[PDB]
Amino acid sequence: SLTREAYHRLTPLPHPGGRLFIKPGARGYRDPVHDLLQKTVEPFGERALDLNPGVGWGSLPLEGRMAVERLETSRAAFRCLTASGLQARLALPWEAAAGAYDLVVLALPAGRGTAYVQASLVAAARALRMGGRLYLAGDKNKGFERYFKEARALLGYGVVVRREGPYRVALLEKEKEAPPLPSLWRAFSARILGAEYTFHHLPGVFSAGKVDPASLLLLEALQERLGPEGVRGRQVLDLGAGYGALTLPLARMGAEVVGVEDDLASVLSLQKGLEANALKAQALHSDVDEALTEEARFDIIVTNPPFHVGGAVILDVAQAFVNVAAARLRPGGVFFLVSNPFLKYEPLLEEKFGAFQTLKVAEYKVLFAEKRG
Ligand SMILES: Nc1ncnc2c1ncn2[C@@H]1O[C@H](CSCC[C@H](N)C(=O)O)[C@@H](O)[C@H]1O
Repeated sequence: SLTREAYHRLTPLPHPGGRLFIKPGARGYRDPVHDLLQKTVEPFGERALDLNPGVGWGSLPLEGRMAVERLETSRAAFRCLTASGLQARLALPWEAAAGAYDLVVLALPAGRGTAYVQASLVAAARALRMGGRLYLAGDKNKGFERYFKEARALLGYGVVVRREGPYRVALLEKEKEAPPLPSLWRAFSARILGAEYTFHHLPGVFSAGKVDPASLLLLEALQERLGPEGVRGRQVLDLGAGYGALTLPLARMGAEVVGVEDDLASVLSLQKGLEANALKAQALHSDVDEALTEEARFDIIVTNPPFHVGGAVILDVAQAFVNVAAARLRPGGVFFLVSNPFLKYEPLLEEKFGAFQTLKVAEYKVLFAEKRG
């Protein structure tokens, strides 16, 4: 459906008094949680901090009325904030300065998992000065109640200030000293293709604590098709690199790998993973191929695209992955993609490459395609 032009296109949408840029892959718009926040938040003090900005809809009401800092981890969303002219920093929630804010706005990043959420909760508690306030928004169907009560335990006072369907916004006040940030880094050893690796990652990464079965299947298929030395000295693009499940092995195999990842936490995870294993590769914080030059081309492109649990529809970002792969590959170059059995990638590859091959069919399927000039 979406073309590369359309995926990377930044579209400004109107709202009373201004405009806000949104784009495919950027969270925040058409989101009930952020929408309820926008209708609830009001100025308090002089310094505010948004720990889950997205396109900036939730804390927009504070814009122009008090100093507002936005810590964004999504490159896609960051592009939007930048285009909208909204003060924002490429940073993790827990990188927020302690005791420097009067107000904190936080739409619960439930989709990121409990670890990421709790880290954000403590970050908010630490960022606030004693007496500071926190606007916490969420979905009761997505743990709002649990996190709200945990937030209350961390700060003290806290009550719901707005309701709409299962969506909620609570306002809490820091009455007690915040605890230290919990340990954020995790590490686990894994063997891939007969080699040992030690992966390091922060909260919220895909397949935390273990190498994903699908990722392993892709590498197995790749080695069978190209051989153990098949990627040596070759330029490889890893779409959605994560903490490096595919990136590290390929780099160790001698390839010159470029990993593009939209999530900041995942990017830092990849960087430390490479360092810890004495491997070198480009860990780019990028919305698909946004960070690349117009001329950049590759010999091999691999990917374990994002997907919705239990869904049979390919995500826009995933579709973009395929479009970019086809456009970024040099004639004769090869594309490797792994996905659950419920995603209709075949007709997509057929369209973009003209033909494809199924290398493996198990719990997951590994598809292959060669770029024709
Ligand atoms: N717009 C985007 N641009 C780049 N990467 C993205 C993206 N949207 C999602 N991703 C990342 O794509 C990865 C898909 S999950 C797989 C991760 C890793 N390749 C592995 O095999 O373990 C995740 O890291 C997800 O955060």
